[PDB]
Amino acid sequence: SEFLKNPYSFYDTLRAVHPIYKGSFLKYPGWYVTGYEETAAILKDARFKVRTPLPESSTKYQDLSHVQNQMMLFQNQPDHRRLRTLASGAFTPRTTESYQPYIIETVHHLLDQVQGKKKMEVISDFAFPLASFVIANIIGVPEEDREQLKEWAASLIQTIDFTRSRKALTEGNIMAVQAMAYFKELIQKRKRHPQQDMISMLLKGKLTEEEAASTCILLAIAGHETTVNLISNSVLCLLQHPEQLLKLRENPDLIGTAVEECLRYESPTQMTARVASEDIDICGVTIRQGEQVYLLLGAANRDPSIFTNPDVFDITRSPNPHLSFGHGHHVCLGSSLARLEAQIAINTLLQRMPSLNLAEWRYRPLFGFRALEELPVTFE
Amino acid sequence: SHMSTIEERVKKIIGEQLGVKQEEVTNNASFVEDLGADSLDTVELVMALEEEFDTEIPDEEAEKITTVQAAIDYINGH
Ligand code: HEM
Ligand SMILES: *P(=O)(O)OCC(C)(C)[C@H](O)C(=O)NCCC(=O)NCCSC(=O)CCCCCCCCCCCCC
Ligand SMILES: [Cl-]
Repeated sequence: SEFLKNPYSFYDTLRAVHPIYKGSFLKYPGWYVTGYEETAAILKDARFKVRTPLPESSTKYQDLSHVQNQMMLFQNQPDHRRLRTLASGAFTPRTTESYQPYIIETVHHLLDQVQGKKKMEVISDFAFPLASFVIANIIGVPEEDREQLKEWAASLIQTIDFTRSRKALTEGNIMAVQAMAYFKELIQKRKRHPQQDMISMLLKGKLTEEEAASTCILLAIAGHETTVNLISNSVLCLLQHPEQLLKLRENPDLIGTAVEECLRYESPTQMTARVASEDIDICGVTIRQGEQVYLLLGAANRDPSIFTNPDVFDITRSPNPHLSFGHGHHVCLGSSLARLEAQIAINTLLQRMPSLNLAEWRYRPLFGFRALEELPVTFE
Repeated sequence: SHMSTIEERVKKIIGEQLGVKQEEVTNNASFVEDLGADSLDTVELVMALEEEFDTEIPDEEAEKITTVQAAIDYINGH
């Protein structure tokens, strides 16, 4: 709870000892990295491999493991490049720009439903519905099934986090069965009758039908969790700094640089991980083969050797080489989509709700993500 | 019959977690070497013990324990 309110003081005490810190947290021993240059170096180095978030040969949660281990996020060469390239078509600059009409339309539709209420909960009323409708439309999930998708995403995201439990993993296995079965059926439908969606793109091409399913699940999860946190974290940031909120309101063209600073200051993803595939010397320490490396992206974004006054929120920072989307080969596939969703949501919100105000914010019990439980606001 | 002792409660947790038969869960047996606990099993074992005996086991103390008897010793001393 004390860590959730302000994790950056905890990151600072680690950084003061060493930017690569040998320790153990929540029963997980390894190297915890808070330094920017150390984080960037590790992510860029292919000798630090991604790995399965549960033990490779574990069959305690057989279905959960099988779904997890097929995802590009946890695959190395050469399987990673194959999987990523096949999914990349839906997330190119040009394709992402073509989503703008639907995003803008969805944003206005959601703001319409609360416009006369003088109150809203940013997450459940705005942030989540937008991100959910968008990703489901891209993948090709009909509106009738999008509530099931929300359930699977929320359950499966927990299964990779430090805070996971036996009951979370047991639940995750059930949701893995449901999600895999569902997408298998949807793929069979699209195989007979292709539509204008990502699933049909995957069938054009190679890629097994299970791999296509697990790809859909990965993208559904990322679309439902992180993007929602980006929007909600940003709104809170701006409202806590009225000086720059007013600045942004006066010129919406600053939304680009503003969203980048929100990404740096309250990073939706606080952690990713690697395993050392061999002995590696970095920053004066030796990481032995098989040892685990935990990269604290939020902490690296507060490195004073890169960002002069790191704990100051400043939307005018240029450039802003934050590590919120990671770095290297696994760098976020959907970063352009996330940025667009956030830019349109925040600008339109500030435009339509000119007197926006905050209504003791609690964060979800996740250590690898920075996610608000809710964000009530008042306006007009 | 009798109420479950510290030893019996510990051994039951180990047996249920590792799917291993009792009396194969002997004292002096190693979790990793003998009972075949992997890098999740050992985490889930500590969680299950923490809940069973309503206690917090520091990461430092968990690292010291590698055998069944040692786990029983820790719970008796705390
Ligand atoms: C709907 C929008 C999003 C989609 C579709 C998406 C999708 C993905 C995918 C498929 C990957 C794996 C790429 C690979 O392994 O080659 C990935 C990686 C990653 N994503 Fe995103 N993502 C989205 C939003 C976000 C947001 C908002 C953040 C937080 C700022 C984020 C943070 C990351 C990070 C840090 C990685 C790299 C993880 C690692 O290297 O281990 N993503 N994303
Ligand atoms: P053994 O010696 O067999 O155990 C090794 C393992 C890997 C199990 C570790 O000891 C371990 O259990 N570690 C704790 C769990 C862990 O490392 N989790 C990974 C932390 S985060 C991560 O690796 C990347 C996730 C962040 C990227 C966000 C992308 C958008 C969200 C999508 C989530 C999709 C998940 C289904
Ligand atoms: Cl301010």
